[PDB]
Amino acid sequence: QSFLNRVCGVSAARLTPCGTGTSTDVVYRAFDIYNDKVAGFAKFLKTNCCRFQEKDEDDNLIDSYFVVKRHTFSNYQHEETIYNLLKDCPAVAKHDFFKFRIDMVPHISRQRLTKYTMADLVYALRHFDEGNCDTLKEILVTYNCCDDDYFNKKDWYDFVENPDILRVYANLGERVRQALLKTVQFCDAMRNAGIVGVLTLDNQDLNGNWYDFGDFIQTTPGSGVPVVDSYYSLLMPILTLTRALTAESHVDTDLTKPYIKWDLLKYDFTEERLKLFDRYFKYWDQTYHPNCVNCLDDRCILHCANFNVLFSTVFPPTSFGPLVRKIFVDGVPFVVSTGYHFRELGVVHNQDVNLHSSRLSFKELLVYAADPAMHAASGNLLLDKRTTCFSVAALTNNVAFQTVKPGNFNKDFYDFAVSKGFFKEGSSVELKHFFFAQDGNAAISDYDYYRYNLPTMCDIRQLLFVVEVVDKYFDCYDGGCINANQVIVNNLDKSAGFPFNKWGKARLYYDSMSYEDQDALFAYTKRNVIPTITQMNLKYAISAKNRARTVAGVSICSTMTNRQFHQKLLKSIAATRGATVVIGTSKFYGGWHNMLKTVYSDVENPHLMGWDYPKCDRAMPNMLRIMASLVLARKHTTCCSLSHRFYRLANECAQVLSEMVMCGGSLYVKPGGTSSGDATTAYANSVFNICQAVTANVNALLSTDGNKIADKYVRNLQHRLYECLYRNRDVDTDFVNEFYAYLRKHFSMMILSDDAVVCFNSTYASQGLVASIKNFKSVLYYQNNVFMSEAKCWTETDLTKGPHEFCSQHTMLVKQGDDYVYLPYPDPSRILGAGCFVDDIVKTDGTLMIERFVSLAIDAYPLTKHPNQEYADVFHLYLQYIRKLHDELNTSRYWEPEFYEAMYTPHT
Amino acid sequence: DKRAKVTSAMQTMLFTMLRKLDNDALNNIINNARDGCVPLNIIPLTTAAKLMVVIPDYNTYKNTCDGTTFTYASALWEIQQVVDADSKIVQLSEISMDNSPNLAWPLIVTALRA
Amino acid sequence: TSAMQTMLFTMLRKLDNDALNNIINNARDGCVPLNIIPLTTAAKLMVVIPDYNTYKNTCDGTTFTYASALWEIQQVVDADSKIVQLSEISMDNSPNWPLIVTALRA
Amino acid sequence: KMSDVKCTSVVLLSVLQQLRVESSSKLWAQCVQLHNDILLAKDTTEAFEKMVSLLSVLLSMQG
RNA sequence: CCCCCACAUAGC
RNA sequence: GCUAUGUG
Ligand SMILES: [Mg+2]
Ligand SMILES: [Mg+2]
Ligand SMILES: [Mg+2]
Ligand SMILES: [Zn+2]
Ligand SMILES: [Zn+2]
Repeated sequence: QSFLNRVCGVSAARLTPCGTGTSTDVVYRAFDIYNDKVAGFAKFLKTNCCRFQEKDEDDNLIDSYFVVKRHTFSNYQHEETIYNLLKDCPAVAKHDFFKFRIDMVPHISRQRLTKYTMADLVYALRHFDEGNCDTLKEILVTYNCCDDDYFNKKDWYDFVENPDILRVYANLGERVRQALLKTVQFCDAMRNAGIVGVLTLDNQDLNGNWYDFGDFIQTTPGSGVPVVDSYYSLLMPILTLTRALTAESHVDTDLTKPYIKWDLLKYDFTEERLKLFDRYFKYWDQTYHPNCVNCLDDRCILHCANFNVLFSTVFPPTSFGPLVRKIFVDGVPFVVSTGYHFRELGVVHNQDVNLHSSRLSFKELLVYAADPAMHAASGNLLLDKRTTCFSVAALTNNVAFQTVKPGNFNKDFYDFAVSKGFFKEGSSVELKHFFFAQDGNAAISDYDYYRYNLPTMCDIRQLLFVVEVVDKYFDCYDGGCINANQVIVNNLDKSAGFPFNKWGKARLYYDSMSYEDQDALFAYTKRNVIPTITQMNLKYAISAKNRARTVAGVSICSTMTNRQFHQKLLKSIAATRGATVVIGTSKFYGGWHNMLKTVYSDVENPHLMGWDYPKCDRAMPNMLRIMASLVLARKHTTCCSLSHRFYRLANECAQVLSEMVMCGGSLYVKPGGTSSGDATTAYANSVFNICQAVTANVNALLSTDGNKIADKYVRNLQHRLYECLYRNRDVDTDFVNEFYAYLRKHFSMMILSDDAVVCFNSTYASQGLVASIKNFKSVLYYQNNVFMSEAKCWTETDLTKGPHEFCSQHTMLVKQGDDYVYLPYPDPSRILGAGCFVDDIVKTDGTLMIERFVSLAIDAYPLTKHPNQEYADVFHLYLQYIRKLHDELNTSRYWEPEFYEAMYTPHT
Repeated sequence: DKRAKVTSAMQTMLFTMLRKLDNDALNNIINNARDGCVPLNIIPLTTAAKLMVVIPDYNTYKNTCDGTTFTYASALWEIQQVVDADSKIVQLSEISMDNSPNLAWPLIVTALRA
Repeated sequence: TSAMQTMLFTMLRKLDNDALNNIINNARDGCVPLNIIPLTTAAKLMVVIPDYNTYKNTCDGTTFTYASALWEIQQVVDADSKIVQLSEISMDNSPNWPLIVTALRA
Repeated sequence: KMSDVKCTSVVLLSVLQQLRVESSSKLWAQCVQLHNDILLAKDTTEAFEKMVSLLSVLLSMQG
């Protein structure tokens, strides 16, 4: 008992051996490692430490531990020399240096350390797997965020089912903030002591103390430089998952004190942002611009926006949004927006403002009518308790209470279908897709799903690498600003948004403005910020789910300029065949087979893996939408300067990201996420999809043991990946090409908007060298605030059966002609429900039903090749109904089935 | 031209929407600003006369606006009217816990600045 | 406008469930429910009976049948605010017409 | 069998929506609740019970 | 009364 | 040029 009598020392603590006594215990903790051998953020075995738990007087166990590491004599003398230069810092754990005769061997005894370091909590939240949460459960239990019976409820981890888990993590937040303050004090002591080293997360206790001084080097005092890039960068998602700076809203940053009564007219907060940065991120080496209008390039906009996401959670929500000013026209006081305050981009002031103008021509009154300033100033104050979202104004004295009408019934096709032996009890095909009617609160209950959007920081070094790899997926296209005469608009008889939908459709605004007026409007948006208002419309579709669908029709003053900004790149993406993004590719004439053989290219051990995003429209963070818009604007180095590109980014982020959305005659603010009526929503969704897949591969490659990797090219790739993320701040433009070639060889993808199917290497994913479904689940947990259910996302082992689900189409291999052709077939319930239920009763006229049913039969031809017989009889029923209708009132004529098999033959 | 017609329509709606503003508390907080500009989110919060609260159930009613006066946005509000979702006029005496399943929720109360 | 009711009644006759044809042929005689029929046990139901032969068929002693379910009679209003007992009305004193009965699910 | 229940509930709610019952919110809310839980139903029993509820709602007013 | 963006397809 | 349908 002599060694246990020695470890207590003069601290006077009652101790019990946690492991076997007078020998080291073997634990399995997460580490942050960078040597010449192995680099990454993974879990390892720590076998050089013997640990003792401290007991209270009532002998229940205490969280304080005595971690004794016995090492070489060199590290002993070195850490004694350095700890004597650091024992006066408060944020350094107590070290007792002694020697003992187990044969003497040097011993380093640390005092009152915690069972789990900061890296354990960071790895447990960033690599989350259900049924493997024992470290996270132990941390959540021992810090009274919740008791042990909280986990007996299942779906407790889910942010969508159980939103009390954010309230659980907010109790870890203040311990995280105290750890941040102790980190800043430790960096101050390191600089004033003349010590140069790197701060890693696994050397920090959950109390905030720091305890491992082996790798540190002395310098002259006052000249020490600590390295905190990997520390803050890996810690950044935890700061907004646990809401670490929520104590800064109080009067002297104390939780047992009331809130700060900020002035309502205050909007700047720039000194507050700089003061917060110097309080918590003092030794972060890159410069922080609070307003991102002073940012050099887009890789600085991402940096300062990622800091503004965290810092804008302190400031009150009334200070954000447009900045209005009194402006006279012929001596008549108006109120128009001469700026915008962004949660992400800081304060942005318009450049071209006319305080006095005698006349108001068409362009400036279009800008003044699209502004939310006049509407939100003239309207009544609104307090909507149905919604968690911040409500600003109500434009009427009434409240709109629109409902969803049920779908009309086609009795004739149902009688024809029961005449042909369908819908017998026990057949595999039945009705499962109907028009679901909704009550009056449907629009506001669907708008309340924007509560899933939470302010989310990103790993900014990891995100800055991932944006460079995602830009490689968009290399073969070209883009740039086109003129107003070069635009191509599909349907002019669509609504122009609020408030423009009163006076006419978008045809009136494209026929009333000349090309010079549209080009002047685009040139205005390149130098000013126009905020707009998007109306929430209820979508009228047929579905299997009970939920309502809401689209966000953006006004004409945003889409008219977004078309000229993005149209060349979007048309180039839609025109290119064979690439990763498959927008614009037909599924007809062998296009489905061509896409599947494009994915199935050279992957050695191919499986097929497909996933889905839970609430992709709502839970999309603002950093990833900003990154998608920056990637799509990276095609503008010739036609736009840096200021023009930032003002276009600010215009788009003020029009489709933090817009003033009018849901039923009363304005609300939108917390974030994509908009369905954006001019570029599919392509930004594709950028976000490629971003999540690339960062899942990065998290897969960095969180494996580099020693256990058999290959040495892959191990060197991992060691270079950690360096390109967390060491160099330049973009290593040839390692980016190497990682892009590695992902093209082993993780080949097909990406439409949010649906995706990959063809990955089985032996690499089973070794943990590319992404699997587990890494996708972890990435969507920490970067998307959702839980991707494993029961939805699928894995396919056999190649000759294609992907299970892509664009809601199932695929089957068939012999067409003489060669084996993949064909897409839908679910027969969807085609049958589209046949027997129509959206309007005027569409049950025969001159429209012949067109509707020939289109439904073109979509339903590849069911005849299916082995199930009633699936094959679906198309025969549709064809016989078209025969009946056509006989009521030749391969190019549409009542004989070779017309429908010509749509899937590859020769056109 | 029809561009003249739509620009006349937008001109009249701008002219009506500026008369709807009354410039007293607007001019006070605009001219009290330092740079001359204020956030839009505090313009109806400190300028508007009417307030409309939409209350979904009865337990929300007893916390936010119960009685004839209530305090929201650091001001006193006097309840002018209470109208249910069918646009009918509802009295204050109808709102009770025993009568609450008979009421057509949500209620849309209308308050004026004191 | 008018044909959608005829198509609904055609497929209602094609359904041929006993509760549905029971309710529609009681509605053919003038027996009309005044509130939404509940399916929870022990919930209130309002229904009217227009004549005495409808009382002969529909009302059954102390527990009357409706929608192929039995309902316990509690209280009757003859639309004149006269609370009618179960022992009061018989065929001897059938002039009192239609009378509103509350009920509970058995 | 059960498919005709769903196909007649959709046209029953269509007749109700044409009889201007959507002006009354308190009635239309439970009508669409009954109709949605008819279409989501997988059994004949609860479908026919909610069917007699919706038909009693129709037969409440004259039409 | 409201009914978005993008792509594919069919008939004139 | 109009209409319709599928997909996100
Ligand atoms: Mg360590
Ligand atoms: Mg999705
Ligand atoms: Mg999908
Ligand atoms: Zn910057
Ligand atoms: Zn440009």
